[PDB]
Amino acid sequence: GIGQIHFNVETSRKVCLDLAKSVLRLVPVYPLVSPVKKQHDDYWFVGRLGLD
Amino acid sequence: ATKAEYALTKLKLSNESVTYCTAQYNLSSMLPQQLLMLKNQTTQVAEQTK
Amino acid sequence: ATKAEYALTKLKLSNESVTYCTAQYNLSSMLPQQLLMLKNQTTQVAEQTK
Amino acid sequence: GTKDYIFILDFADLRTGVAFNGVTINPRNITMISFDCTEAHHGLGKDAYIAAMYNNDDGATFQMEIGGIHTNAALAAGDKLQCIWRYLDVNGNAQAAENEFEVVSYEGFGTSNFSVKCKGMLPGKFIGCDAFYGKYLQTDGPIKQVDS
Amino acid sequence: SCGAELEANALLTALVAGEDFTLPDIDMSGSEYDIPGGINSPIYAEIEKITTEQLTTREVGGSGVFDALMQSASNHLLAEFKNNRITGGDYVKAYIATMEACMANAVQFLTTKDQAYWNAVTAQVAAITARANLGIIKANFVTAKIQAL
Amino acid sequence: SCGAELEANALLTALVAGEDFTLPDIDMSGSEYDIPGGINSPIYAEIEKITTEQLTTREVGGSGVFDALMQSASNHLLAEFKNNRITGGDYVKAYIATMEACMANAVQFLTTKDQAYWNAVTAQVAAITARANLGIIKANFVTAKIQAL
Repeated sequence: GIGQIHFNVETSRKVCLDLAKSVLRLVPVYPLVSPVKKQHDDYWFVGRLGLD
Repeated sequence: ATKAEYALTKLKLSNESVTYCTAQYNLSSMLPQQLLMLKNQTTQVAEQTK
Repeated sequence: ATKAEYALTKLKLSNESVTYCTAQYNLSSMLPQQLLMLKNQTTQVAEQTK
Repeated sequence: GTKDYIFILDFADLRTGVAFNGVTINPRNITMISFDCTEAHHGLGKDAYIAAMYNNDDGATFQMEIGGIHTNAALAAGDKLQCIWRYLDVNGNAQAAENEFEVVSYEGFGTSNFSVKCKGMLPGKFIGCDAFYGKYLQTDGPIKQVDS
Repeated sequence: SCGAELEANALLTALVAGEDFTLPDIDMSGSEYDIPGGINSPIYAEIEKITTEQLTTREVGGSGVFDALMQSASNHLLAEFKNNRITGGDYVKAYIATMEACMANAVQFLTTKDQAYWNAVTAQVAAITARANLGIIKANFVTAKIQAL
Repeated sequence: SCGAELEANALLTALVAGEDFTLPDIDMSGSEYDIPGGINSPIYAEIEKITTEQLTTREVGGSGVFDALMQSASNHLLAEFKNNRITGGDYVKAYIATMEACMANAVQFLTTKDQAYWNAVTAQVAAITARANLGIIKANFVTAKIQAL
């Protein structure tokens, strides 16, 4: 019927690589930061009454 | 397959109608002309005898 | 094998349609011209008698 | 998209499963009926999702990511996770299945993304996941206090 | 083309006019036409061979038909005995008396119970297949009328 | 080529339109249509012939139906005997009294138990084949309707 209107698989992978490279170019480093910065062994599980 | 044979029978109906129409045309409009041709040929035979 | 007979019946449908079309063309466009030819032949027979 | 729903417990047709495909409880002997009430943040609860799953060259284990998780969460060996995932059969047709997996180890505490090594074999190539259950873990973790 | 299909449709509509032929509308995937349980129904569990240890395990405790039949009678007699209604001798004599009827019934219960169940799953399957056969009968009614015509 | 196949497809699409014929969608490899066990099921185990050594081994110990039936009764009587309720004479008398019903029931249990099991495997297989026959019936419904047309 209709023919040659959609990409192949390989071209889709190539376009996805191009998009990934562009997005990495905009944002070279990981922006997000986490309050917990160490492994579970370092932290000490304690319970407190209400703050102050 | 039983589904397909139904469509075959319907198309056979479609051809049967045309067979009827052709037979009716041949009866109504073609045979009398052949009869007239025979009536014309007999007199020519008589003239040949003369 | 039962799978293949189904395709055979479908192709038979395809041929039946063309049979109908040919019969319709024959009825609509070929017979009246033959009738005209026969009408032309009868008068020639009469002229031969003359 | 609605806020007017009812919960109906019918003691005929009790089918035990995430997708109601399992053994049926016998109604003629029941000792107690306890509703399981938890919070949204109970054990990496609300926002977890599977992402990828694949086999390993080892005889036993296979690898599984866990996706978005609140920071105050951890997994110990022996924890069980349930999910409803879709895979590609050998013949090339998509299927659906539900399963329960144990864990042996994991990596990535505090970074909100885990990659967990789990026991068992996978019947096919991963496609997607529709439901995930990460409740009842062993290790404690603090959360912001909530009254409800 | 010349529309042979249109001619066939018109001829079929005109020729059989004056009568009603409506086919049945049963939907046969509605879970009323399936055996109740999936793979997890007790139909698909493995059948174990009957052995002597399933009759009696040679212990007063239980885990056998004869042992359970004796223990229930002993429990009933002891229940009457704890109320000051009989003594030890009456309980012992009644126990010894029943000791044989317990065996006689235990030998029969196993053989009859292993069949009383399997005579019911076949009835289930028969009824569920009979629903579909009834649907096919409803379908055959119309063909009967058309054969008449 | 002139597209004969296209003409045939269009002709069926036009001629049979106005009716719904949807075939059933059963998948018949889902393990609900297979006998439960593999080679490891007891169906494929060797059958042992019945011999008199299975009835009684001529020993007080066991390994026979009659011997086990006697030992269980002896154990029950001795359990009542260790409690201060009967003496040795009463125990011996009851033992000797039961020693005939034990034989009478042991002669029957073997012959009935050899059938109690094999009357269930056939029922399992009958149900599992009934599922597939039900599937074929669901498939025949549509043929019935098309035959009517």
